[PDB]
Amino acid sequence: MLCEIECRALSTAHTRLIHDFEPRDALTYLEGKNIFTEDHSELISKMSTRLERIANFLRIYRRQASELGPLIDFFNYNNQSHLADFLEDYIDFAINEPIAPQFSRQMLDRKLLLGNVPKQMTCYIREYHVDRVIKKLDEMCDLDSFFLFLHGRAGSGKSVIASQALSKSDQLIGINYDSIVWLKDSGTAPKSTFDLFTDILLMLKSEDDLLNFPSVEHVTSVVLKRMICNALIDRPNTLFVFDDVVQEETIRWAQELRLRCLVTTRDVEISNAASQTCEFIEVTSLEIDECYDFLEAYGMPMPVGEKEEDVLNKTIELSSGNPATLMMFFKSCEPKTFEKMAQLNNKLESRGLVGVECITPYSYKSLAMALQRCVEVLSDEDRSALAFAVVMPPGVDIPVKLWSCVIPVLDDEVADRLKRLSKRGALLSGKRMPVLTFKIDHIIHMFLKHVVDAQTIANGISILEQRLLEIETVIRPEDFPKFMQLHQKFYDSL
Amino acid sequence: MLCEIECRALSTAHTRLIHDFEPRDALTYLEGKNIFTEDHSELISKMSTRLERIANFLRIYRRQASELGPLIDFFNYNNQSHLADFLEDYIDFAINEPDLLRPVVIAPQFSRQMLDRKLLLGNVPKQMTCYIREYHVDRVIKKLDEMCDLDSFFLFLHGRAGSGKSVIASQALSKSDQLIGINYDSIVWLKDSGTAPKSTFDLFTDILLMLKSEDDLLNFPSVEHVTSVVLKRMICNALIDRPNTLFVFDDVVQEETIRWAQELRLRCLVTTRDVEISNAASQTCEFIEVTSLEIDECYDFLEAYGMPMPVGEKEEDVLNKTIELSSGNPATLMMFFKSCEPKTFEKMAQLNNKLESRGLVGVECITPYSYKSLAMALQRCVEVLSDEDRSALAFAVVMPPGVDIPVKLWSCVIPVEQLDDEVADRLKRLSKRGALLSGKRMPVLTFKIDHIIHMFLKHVVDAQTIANGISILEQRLLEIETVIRPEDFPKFMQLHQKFYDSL
Amino acid sequence: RQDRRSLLERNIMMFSSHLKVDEILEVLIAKQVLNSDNGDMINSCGTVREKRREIVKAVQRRGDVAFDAFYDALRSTGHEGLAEVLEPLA
Ligand SMILES: Nc1ncnc2c1ncn2[C@@H]1O[C@H](COP(=O)(O)OP(=O)(O)OP(=O)(O)O)[C@@H](O)[C@H]1O
Ligand SMILES: Nc1ncnc2c1ncn2[C@@H]1O[C@H](COP(=O)(O)OP(=O)(O)OP(=O)(O)O)[C@@H](O)[C@H]1O
Ligand SMILES: [Mg+2]
Ligand SMILES: [Mg+2]
Repeated sequence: MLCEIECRALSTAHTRLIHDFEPRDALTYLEGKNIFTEDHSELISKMSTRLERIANFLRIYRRQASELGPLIDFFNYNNQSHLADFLEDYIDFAINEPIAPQFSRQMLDRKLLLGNVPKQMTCYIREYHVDRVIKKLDEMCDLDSFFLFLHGRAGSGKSVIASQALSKSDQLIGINYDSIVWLKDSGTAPKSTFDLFTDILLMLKSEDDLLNFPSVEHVTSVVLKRMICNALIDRPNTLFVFDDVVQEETIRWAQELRLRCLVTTRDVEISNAASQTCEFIEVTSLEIDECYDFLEAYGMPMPVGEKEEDVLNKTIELSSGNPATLMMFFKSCEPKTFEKMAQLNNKLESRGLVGVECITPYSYKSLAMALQRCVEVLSDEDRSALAFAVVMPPGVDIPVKLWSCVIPVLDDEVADRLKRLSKRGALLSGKRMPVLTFKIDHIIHMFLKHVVDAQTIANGISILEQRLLEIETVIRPEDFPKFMQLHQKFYDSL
Repeated sequence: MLCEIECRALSTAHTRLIHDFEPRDALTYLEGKNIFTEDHSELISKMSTRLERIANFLRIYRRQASELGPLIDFFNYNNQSHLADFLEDYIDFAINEPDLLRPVVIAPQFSRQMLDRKLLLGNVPKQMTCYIREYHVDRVIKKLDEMCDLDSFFLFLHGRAGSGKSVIASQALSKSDQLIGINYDSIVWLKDSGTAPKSTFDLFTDILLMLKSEDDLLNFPSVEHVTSVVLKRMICNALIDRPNTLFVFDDVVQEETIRWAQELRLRCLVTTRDVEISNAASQTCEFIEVTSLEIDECYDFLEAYGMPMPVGEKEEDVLNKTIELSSGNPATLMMFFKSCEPKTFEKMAQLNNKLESRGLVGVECITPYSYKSLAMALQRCVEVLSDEDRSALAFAVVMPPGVDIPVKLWSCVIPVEQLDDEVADRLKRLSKRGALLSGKRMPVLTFKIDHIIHMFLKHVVDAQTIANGISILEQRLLEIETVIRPEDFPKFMQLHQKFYDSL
Repeated sequence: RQDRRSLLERNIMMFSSHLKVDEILEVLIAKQVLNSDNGDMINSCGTVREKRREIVKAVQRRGDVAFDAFYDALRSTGHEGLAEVLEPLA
């Protein structure tokens, strides 16, 4: 059988083998050289048109010969040497040695779409992240199956980055992976982890036989799984984006199906479901400098006065660099005046996130609609712990014992809950030394506060004053816990 | 029809029959030598792709011919003699010179990627890599190699819950490149876990599917409704097309399921917790027990997953505490790590406490295990138990864990003339069936309950029945270390006052 | 067989360069290696590569032991042929 090289040659020199050639001419020279069976020569010898005798000569030939030498041989003797010379030239520019950009782009675009990838954000890109995503994906196209976890705070912007990381470079799709399948999960029911994989297979399915799509709706899990892998064999280097996984079962299925997965999620621990070592990239809160860039990018006026850069540090403070709630802010700051910007700053407090809830590219009116879920999923006991964090000052690094005061139950158990709490929605901020301390930001703070029982706030505050008796960069010392009064300011506002 | 040898050949030499061949070329030569019918040639002759005409030629052929002869004769005449030569070579390294087939005519045709194709399609999970149990994965593979010759056989990889059996089958079929390709042609790995009476049939509904071609999964009928005699007959019929096919039955609980495997003359790897399901098979059964992780293996396992190494006397001890309580339990050990996030011996010892004052629920975590904690697993091991045996187990909580103790001392708490051997009979069934007990014939017949097997019972059994069993034993206690507690000193179980006062 | 035929095939150029099956029909048939009809059919072939293909097949079958024929290229002044094939035969 002729190898790709040897078959790529019969194909490249095809415009020519049509203008002047004839399989009848070669049949005797092949049968004579024991290259063609009686029936072979019968099949190619009785054909009305020549393109038939040619297509059968090139099909039949690619199977029969151990190599391409005889073809050249015959092409010579037949006064068609201008042919056997072209093919021998081609076999040599491989034996002796080891287009339009815009046009090419269309292919990239189609690859992106059919895989249901959304458009990448353009007016502002956190290159760093999109860059590091792409990098760690390149490192892995070699791998047979793998998880990439693009986790972060709710609405911290994870999904947008996957849009961009598969949309900037032209390698990830075409060079590193052949195709893309991007599916949004968001599964909560127990039928969701199966329903997902019903639609994943559909993505793989040919455009033909979407008509024949059966009542696959009713068929076991062992079968949808076996069905998919069958189809999977058809496609090579198929990347899977699983935008928004909540249930670890998805990861589990992903690992039974030996898939290559990008994964956006809020809860990071779903990765413990996978035994394979999984790589991670955390979508942090927008740094103070990146917030500026993000604002300018969307026509937002930069600071001009001391108490104007401050008006804007207030928004950043409240937003704590929150892509999603920051965006909701802009869509609301129509006046685009440092003034109406500050009106919101004050308003957001006396109304929580609901003060700036707006129609946004986010599926959600306000970040509170999102976080809802992040809180429901929480261990029944952990749902409790989170409720009592409101009392603590936001954006303050504070000790474990000072927390042991409001939280229900050596109280290390408090710390264990507070870790689960940062792991599972970036609700809290851990920090090992100088001393084990956590911290609640304002977005999260405001959310929890406005969400809880108006009573449970005041009850936790009193439950704290009790422990207040005992017997800034500078963390609060144990000689001075008796007075949480430093934050009287940020406490009197209850 | 042919057989496993003649069909294993059409399968081994398959990478080749795809690159150069055509069933249209052979149809005339076979309608002739009396192997084909004018519908046969119609069915294989009108097929859009060749892999279709090829898969139908190899399916239809394996049924029709009394032997593999005219085929060889054909690839000769068709200038495809590099084919009929390979197959005649293969048929020769079987009848005359045995053994030589695997080293010579099969070994060269290995390729790592092929395995992964075969593993994935046989629904084998990925093997663990960050730690491999040397001894076991090796011995599994060995005893499987010894049997590829055999026509049908059971291999029982039996062990305690979460003891790690299923992972080893993942590795034993994933390390060596021989088991798949050289010793067995294909793999079918199916998880059982069947409890209902319909389960042993439902299993074998998936087995047939696992067999059926990628084509005609569309045609899959309402096979959901069809007798057992027919699913069984229906399976073996297709099986023909499956030479040297292996079967992993991950997690068998039912001996009835064990059976079907023997009516179907299958080749089976079997992970299970209850070992006695093997009494269902009259066929010789060979066994490999997944023991508790030895003290040294525990270290290796810890280091492998970034776990610090003992530095101080009372730090190697902090770690001997985990190993004691875990009693080398793969699954609960893993749950430990995922929870030991600080990794500091300190937070490692915090947990060592949580384990005594909360049982396994103190370290229950999201793990590669289908189970949050080993208690979710053992639940089942305990439900299945003979109603009378469920009782015996339930009272074992009183006994000190990790202590070798006499039968009579046990006769005191366990329910039921003058010879209480019946206690021993229950305690054997008890180690045989989930390995919930230890056994030691001499110096004297004594059993033992480990800690993982102990904390569970402690936290699950009726808070009353614990205290009632403790009082019960005292009455029997009246009577008239390496060394087994002597009969002059049973009157005082007081040696373990330490491990008794904590109740 | 394969040796004899492989010879009629290897020495194909010369046979299919000069040579004529009409020349051999009377002899080969005199040797009873051919039939009147056989000769007639070949005699009635427009091109020679036609009359040649036929004879080769006939020789490979009817005259497997084309030894007699190996004395025909001798008599026909085409001895440069019957000499080459005896070498192959050798
Ligand atoms: N250029 C941008 N980069 C990052 N986030 C942006 C950008 N522009 C807007 N956003 C905000 O993020 C929203 C979408 O957030 P995104 O989906 O990226 O977060 P996410 O991590 O997917 O959150 P989820 O937790 O819901 O999966 C946008 O509609 C907008 O509110
Ligand atoms: N070699 C290993 N490497 C890493 N983890 C292991 C290993 N063996 C067992 N485990 C732990 O046990 C879990 C799965 O255990 P496994 O399935 O191997 O035991 P098992 O005997 O099958 O239990 P069951 O009979 O209940 O299936 C894994 O998630 C892991 O936590
Ligand atoms: Mg999203
Ligand atoms: Mg298992």
